[PDB]
Amino acid sequence: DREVLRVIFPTGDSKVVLPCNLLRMIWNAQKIFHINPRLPSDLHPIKVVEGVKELSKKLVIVNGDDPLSRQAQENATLLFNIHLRSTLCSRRMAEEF
Amino acid sequence: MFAGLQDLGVANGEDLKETLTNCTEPLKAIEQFQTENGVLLPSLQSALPFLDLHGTPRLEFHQSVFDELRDKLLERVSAIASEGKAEERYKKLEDLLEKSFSLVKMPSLQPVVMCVMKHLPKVPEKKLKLVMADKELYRACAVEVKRQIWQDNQALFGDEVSPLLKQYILEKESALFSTELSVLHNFFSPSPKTRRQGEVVQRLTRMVGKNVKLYDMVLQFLRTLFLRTRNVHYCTLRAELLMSLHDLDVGEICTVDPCHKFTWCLDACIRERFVDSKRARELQGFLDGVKKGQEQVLGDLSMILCDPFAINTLALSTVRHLQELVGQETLPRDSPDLLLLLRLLALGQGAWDMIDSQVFKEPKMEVELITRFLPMLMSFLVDDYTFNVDQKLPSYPNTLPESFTKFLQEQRMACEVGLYYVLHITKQRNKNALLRLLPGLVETFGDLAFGDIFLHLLTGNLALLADEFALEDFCSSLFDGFFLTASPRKENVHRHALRLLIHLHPRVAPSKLEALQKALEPTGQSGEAVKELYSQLGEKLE
Amino acid sequence: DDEEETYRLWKIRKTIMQLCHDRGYLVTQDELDQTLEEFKAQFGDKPSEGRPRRTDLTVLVAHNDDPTDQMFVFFPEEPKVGIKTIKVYCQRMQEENITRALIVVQQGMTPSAKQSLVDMAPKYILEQFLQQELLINITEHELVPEHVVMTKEEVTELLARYKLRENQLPRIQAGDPVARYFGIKRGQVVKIIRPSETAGRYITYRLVQ
Amino acid sequence: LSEKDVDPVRTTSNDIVEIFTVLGIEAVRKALERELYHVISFDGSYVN
Amino acid sequence: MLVIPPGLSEEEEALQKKFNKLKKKKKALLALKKQ
Repeated sequence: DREVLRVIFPTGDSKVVLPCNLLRMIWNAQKIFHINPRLPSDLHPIKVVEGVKELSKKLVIVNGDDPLSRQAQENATLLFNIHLRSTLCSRRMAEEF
Repeated sequence: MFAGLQDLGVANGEDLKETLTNCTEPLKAIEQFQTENGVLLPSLQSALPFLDLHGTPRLEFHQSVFDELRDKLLERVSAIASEGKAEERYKKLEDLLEKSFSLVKMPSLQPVVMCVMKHLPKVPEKKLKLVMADKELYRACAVEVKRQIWQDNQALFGDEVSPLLKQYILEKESALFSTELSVLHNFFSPSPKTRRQGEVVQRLTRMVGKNVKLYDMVLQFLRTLFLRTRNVHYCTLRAELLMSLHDLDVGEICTVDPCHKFTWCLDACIRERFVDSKRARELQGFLDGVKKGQEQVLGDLSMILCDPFAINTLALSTVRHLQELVGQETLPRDSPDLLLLLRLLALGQGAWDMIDSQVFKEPKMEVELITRFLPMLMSFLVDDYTFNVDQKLPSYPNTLPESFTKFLQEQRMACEVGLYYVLHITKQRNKNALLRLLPGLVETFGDLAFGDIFLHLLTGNLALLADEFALEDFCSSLFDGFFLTASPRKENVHRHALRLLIHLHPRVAPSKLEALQKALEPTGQSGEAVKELYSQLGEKLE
Repeated sequence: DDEEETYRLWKIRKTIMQLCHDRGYLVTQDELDQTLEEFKAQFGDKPSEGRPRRTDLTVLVAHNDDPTDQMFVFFPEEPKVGIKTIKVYCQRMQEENITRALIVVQQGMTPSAKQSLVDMAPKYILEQFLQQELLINITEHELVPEHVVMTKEEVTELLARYKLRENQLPRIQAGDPVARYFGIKRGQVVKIIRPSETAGRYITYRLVQ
Repeated sequence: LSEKDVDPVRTTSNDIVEIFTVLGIEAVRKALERELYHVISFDGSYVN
Repeated sequence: MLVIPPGLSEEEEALQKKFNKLKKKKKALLALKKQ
């Protein structure tokens, strides 16, 4: 995904416009559930990985199953999928959130 | 296993057993042998107690010390070979090698002797004569040591080279009799470089090394094998080796080969697959650059021109300049570049002839060929143009004059030129021209048409004619006129016909397919290849 | 001049070979990046009425899949190419069984020969190119995205998938420089791949008309 | 663009008609995009 | 050097005759198509 981004966005411009604000959603979850980011957490990383994988399938812009529609759907949400993976990582979910 | 230690005064297990067999107290004797003449340091004998009491026996660090001191000695000798004065370090390494050939029979110290002997760029005669008598010592020798061995051992170097030439011939034969028949990839498709970059040529280069004598002896061995067995692939291997060595910047081999410039320009021509007027005149000047009294250079030039790649390129050039002459409407007598191309083809063909006759001269080529045979091919081409124009204007002539047939069945140069013209009209995908020139193909002089090269080329050219192979008359005529006269006798023609049918069996008409299956049934005394091809055809077709 | 026109010829040949490669023909790797030096060695470096003169550097290349599909790229010397100068090319074309060729003119090829050229189109499809255009490969410019030519099967699959008649697609006219680069005729659809700043990658289709 | 030692990749032309005639239809679309973005976001105003 | 006679044998005469016939057919086809 990093390699794809570096040709999608030359000139090193990080700013981008995307539907959902992931950082603010994470902050809202932390404040709602009183995380206390000091103690160890009961979050198995494989849960994060497979949850992100399952969530990607649920966000559909082009609906279908033939290869043309699948390719179109893969393209239409490519940037959002890259961003979502890049925040909801395994290390970030354990060392930062 | 432990032989050769006795020479230097350090007794091995043999003398150990000899001494302890007639000894009553082994304890004191072994203690003194491991103490007095052992490592003369208080450090090791004082370290024996702690290492003993640890529970790990002292054999372990003794062996480790031996191995690591071996490695340190080898690395330091390698460094010394590249440090200080060259002559002084070489003399010191010579002394070390002379005092290590006493222990050369020790496998635990054989790496020391072999690495130090590698460290010497020129091993003295007697030590080489000693090492080459043993199989493993000979095989463990470094590239420089093997070069020294081969520089003065003709028969052994030839024996080493021969299996590589055998592998080259086997690969060439497998490629020439390849089942995959297409114009996209064929025997002459790959570039000369990758063939020179193939394992055979680069390996032969490695065994030759940087020695002029080894390269010349490899050329002479290839020349002898080509002269004896009449296989032309040895000339190709020689040319490829020479050009690879030249491109590897081995100038010492470049200057000693009198045909260096001609072979380089010919390699350029083969790479471009076109003997252009600039390159043609360059090769002509090279041909005229040979002096009197050095006519063996002419024989070497002919051998270089005898390669299937070079012969094919020269013949293709001659044929295409023939079509150029027809297009510009020039009589054969008016083209001097045509004469040059014919002379080059003559040298390439008569390489073996003039090598065997030991006459190092240009054979006489009659004017009858140029004056008479070529106008028949040009007349066929002009009739092709006439038929096409009449098709665009408001029956194709297929008559074959007796003169053209006589020249094709009597002249080898005419045979080759007509065969390649048939190839060129086949790649045009013109059935009428093929049917017209088939009576000429019926009989050919020198049996070049039944050779492996032309069989493969004709099958490749005909592979594009799968659609025309659906007409039973065309296939039947093409087989009975040309193929069926040699396939029962010659195995190669039968194999090529079977492979072409395998590649294009769907298109053959059912009556014609049955006829080709029953007429070309494998024979008992022939090779297994025809049986395998027929079995594959039967398995695939059903 | 000699060096300048030699440079022009080398650049033109490089662009033509890249064009042939992108059209699906079998072009070897080495001939696709041969520098000026080997070009000079192979052709002569003295085109001022010397060895590397035109009609000596013409190229014939076959298709990657079907060996019976070839294409010629001619190189007339006369700046203004006339009817006879292309009728000789047509006759040269007719002896072989190929129907596609490219012409690299130096100046505006005459309109009467243009009419003769378009007349024989259904039998033999061949088109011209001003040498000025071929000095640069437009498909390398940053503004030009990746164009891909579709087969009939995938065009029908597309039309079935989006349930739209072919009339309803966006258009690219046949005279478009990229369209002429790809040698695409009327009735073909081109797939265009672009990098998008809102989705990452957007694929659109253009119909030739 | 055809001059020696002049980059043929990034040499834009700022002129819509010239860009169209030289480089096709998708190139002129992209050039129109960039020109509009420059003329709009020159003063700092942002348009989606 | 090879002896190349200047006299024309039947091969060269036939080649030149076919040349002339092809030229006549070419001029006929030019008259046909150039219309």
